[PDB]
Amino acid sequence: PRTPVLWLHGLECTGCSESFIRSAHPLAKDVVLSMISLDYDDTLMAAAGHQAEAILEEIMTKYKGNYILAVEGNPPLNQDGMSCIIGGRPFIEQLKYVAKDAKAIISWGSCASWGGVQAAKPNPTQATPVHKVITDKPIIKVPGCPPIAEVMTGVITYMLTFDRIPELDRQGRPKMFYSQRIHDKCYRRPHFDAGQFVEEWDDESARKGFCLYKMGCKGPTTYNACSTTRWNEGTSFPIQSGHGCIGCSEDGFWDKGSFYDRLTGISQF
Amino acid sequence: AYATQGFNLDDRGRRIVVDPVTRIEGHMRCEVNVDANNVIRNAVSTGTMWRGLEVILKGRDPRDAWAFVERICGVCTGCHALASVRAVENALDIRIPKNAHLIREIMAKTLQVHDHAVHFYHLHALDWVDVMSALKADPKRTSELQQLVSPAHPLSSAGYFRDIQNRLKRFVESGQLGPFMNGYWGSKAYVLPPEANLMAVTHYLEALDLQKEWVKIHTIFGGKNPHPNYLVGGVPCAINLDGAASAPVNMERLSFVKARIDEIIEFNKNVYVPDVLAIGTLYKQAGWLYGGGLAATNVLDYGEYPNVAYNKSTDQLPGGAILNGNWDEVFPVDPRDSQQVQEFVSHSWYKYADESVGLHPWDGVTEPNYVLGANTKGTRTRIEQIDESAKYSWIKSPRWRGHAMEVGPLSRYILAYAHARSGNKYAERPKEQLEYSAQMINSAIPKALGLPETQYTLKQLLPSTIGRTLARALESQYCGEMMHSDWHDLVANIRAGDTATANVDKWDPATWPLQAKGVGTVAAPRGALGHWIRIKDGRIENYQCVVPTTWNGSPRDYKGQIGAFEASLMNTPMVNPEQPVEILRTLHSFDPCLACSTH
Ligand code: SF4
Ligand code: SF4
Ligand code: F3S
Ligand SMILES: [Cl-]
Ligand SMILES: [Cl-]
Ligand SMILES: [Cl-]
Ligand SMILES: [Mg+2]
Repeated sequence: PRTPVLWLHGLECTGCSESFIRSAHPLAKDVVLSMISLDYDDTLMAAAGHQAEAILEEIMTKYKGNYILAVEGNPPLNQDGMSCIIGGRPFIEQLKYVAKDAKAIISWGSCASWGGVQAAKPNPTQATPVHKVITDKPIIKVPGCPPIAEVMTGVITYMLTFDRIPELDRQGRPKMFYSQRIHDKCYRRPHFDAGQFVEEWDDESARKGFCLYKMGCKGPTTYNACSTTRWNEGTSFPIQSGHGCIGCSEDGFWDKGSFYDRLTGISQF
Repeated sequence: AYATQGFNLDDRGRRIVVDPVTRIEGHMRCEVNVDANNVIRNAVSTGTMWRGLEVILKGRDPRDAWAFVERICGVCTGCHALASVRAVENALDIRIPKNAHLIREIMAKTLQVHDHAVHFYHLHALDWVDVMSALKADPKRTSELQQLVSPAHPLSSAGYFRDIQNRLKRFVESGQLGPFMNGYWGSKAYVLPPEANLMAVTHYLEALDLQKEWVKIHTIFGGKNPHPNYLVGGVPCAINLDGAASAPVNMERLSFVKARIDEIIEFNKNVYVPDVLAIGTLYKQAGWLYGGGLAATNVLDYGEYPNVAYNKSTDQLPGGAILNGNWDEVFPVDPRDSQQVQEFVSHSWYKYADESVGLHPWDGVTEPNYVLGANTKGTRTRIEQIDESAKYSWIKSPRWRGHAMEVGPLSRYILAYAHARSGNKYAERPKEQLEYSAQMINSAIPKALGLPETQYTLKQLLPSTIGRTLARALESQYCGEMMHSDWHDLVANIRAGDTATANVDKWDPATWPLQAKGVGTVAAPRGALGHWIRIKDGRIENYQCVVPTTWNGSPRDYKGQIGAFEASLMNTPMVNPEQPVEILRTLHSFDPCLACSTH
């Protein structure tokens, strides 16, 4: 009845797991108790050590080609893979083992999707995104650092209801959540259109909610649901609270210059 | 075998491996040896992940650092951002405005509450609570237990407990146990009656739903949770009480924050603190006072929450260092002093020129060196038994003046208690909480449940896994109370006409000295956090983090001295050496964050 989810953790900060449990519609409680069977998840699971590891074999056998593999974080290729050790073995071995019989694979967040902060220059561990390691399975990327809670649960809900991965863009992201740039529906857009910008923090323009483009806002080049769905049950989003988007859902955003350096070619947008 | 810090380490007994350690943040391996009677006589803490944030930061703009280091951890989300902006501000001689100070304090205290409460219910509780036992509880008796434990909590009727029990039952009867699969249920290490188990499980579910509300405070001030935005020089959430709706912060947003704070205060007072007091009492009655480790001797915190900004003498969680269990003498701790905080790598997977010394973090070095000792069982990529005589962790070994210290809420509460005894009036509330808690645990809760009264002192009760768990709950309550006052002060300051949120005088790097160094400290949820930065020609020259779980989860130093995790596990009986119930209960009492510990 309830589809198993094996939720693996590589090199990560656990922010994607945290975002997940903030979901209001649906409640994470209802997802765990009534929608999925969350059978492996280091953050919440009762079993440890040998007892935890033994669950993976059991679910993979009983639900072969009928469980979802969810991945938070990524595998390092340097240090012989032992900059991320699980059961005395490299994480990449667990990832490959669990991936082989999964119905579908979810790359949660920017780390799993693209590399994340650990893959920013000079990438000491050679952290590598999931889709560059697992090349023979269907993968949905749900980028963002972390993704919006309702986007994460929205993906799960679609997959459970329809037993399909939703339509993806060229980069493997769900169009139902990543089709718009932040700048498209950002409530500060009328200020941008009128050339009304913040130039220094807490200037008169900032107190009037003027556009954050000149303070480095990467909304014009960033695809996410932040300006519409917003964060923590539609409470706010980075721009509403006064900081420009830093581009956190985009591939390699950490190495696209200072967060406070403005985009060039304002005519473009 | 050898003796250190009063502990007699012996690795001749039966070896037990726990990998992965679950219900923590990140990746840890733990190994112990047990004697002929299943008592732990050796313990080995291995951080099993590394990302290299310190290396990644080199050459970047100090103003961008907070966002990188924030991603050290999404559990203690924002505490690294706070340490970073403080460190940059310290380096550049930047004083933030009063409203920025108060908003940061409110965000910090919100994190404390959220992190503490989620930890206890969703990570820690299954070490104390048997979920399968809850299925056998009488709903009526559970209702009666609830009324005794916390009279003011409105969700107490038998029908409500029956409803929760049935959903649990149906869930279990489905055959898909999810997070409860292969648990250690029915172990004699569990001592709670069914009614207490059902009460606790019910609160586990309540807290899962409620935790998402508390973080909306972060969302208002910082745009999002996890990973709210910070700013060198202040906060980005500009204020316009009155075109009010166009500014990030107006009166309606502040009223919303206050509503969330009031809810937090209710939860801590009615659900969290009473549950911990009740569970603690029952495990105390069972005689389970193990896990004290270094808390019995050596504790440290930098000190935090000055009621007057930039004046550490007014810290509401006053810090310092205690040695040798002498609570009559608190040594001052200076994060700038090269002879105080130092990190060794003798038993860590890093290299120094000379590994017989510890480096202060302004002189810190992070060069990986993954190599396993000669007595390892298994191979480089398939470890069966780690060799703790050599390098065995991605965690560095921080020490204070060479001493191994425990950090965290318990450390802060012991320090606060010591400070209060010495005449520090800023520590009176934590002292009151501790004395109240001792009386509840020793007398009031036993009387109410028909158990014999005990006479444990705070000095006996606090250095224990129970005590460590208690201090976390009390700290959560205190942080909720403090941010309630911070809110009033913020609103009052704005109404007096001060709307300033950022000092931008030194935002442009053309205004900076060509070199500088700074340090930022934070009383993070898990203990003492510091970021040390060196700036050169507008760029990061060095950036070193020493994080709370780096202290607590430390492997051994050059002298072979053990860290808090390893000491806490020592001399603990296991009911069944193949079920890590006691290892997990004690490790989890530190709230390990392994991504933090290694960064
Ligand atoms: S994407 Fe961001 S938030 Fe998620 S698990 Fe990576 S660093 Fe943390
Ligand atoms: S630049 Fe940023 S703040 Fe300005 S309208 Fe576009 S997304 Fe909004
Ligand atoms: S920083 Fe990230 S959370 Fe949204 S507003 Fe920009 S994509
Ligand atoms: Cl990335
Ligand atoms: Cl670019
Ligand atoms: Cl501050
Ligand atoms: Mg460090």
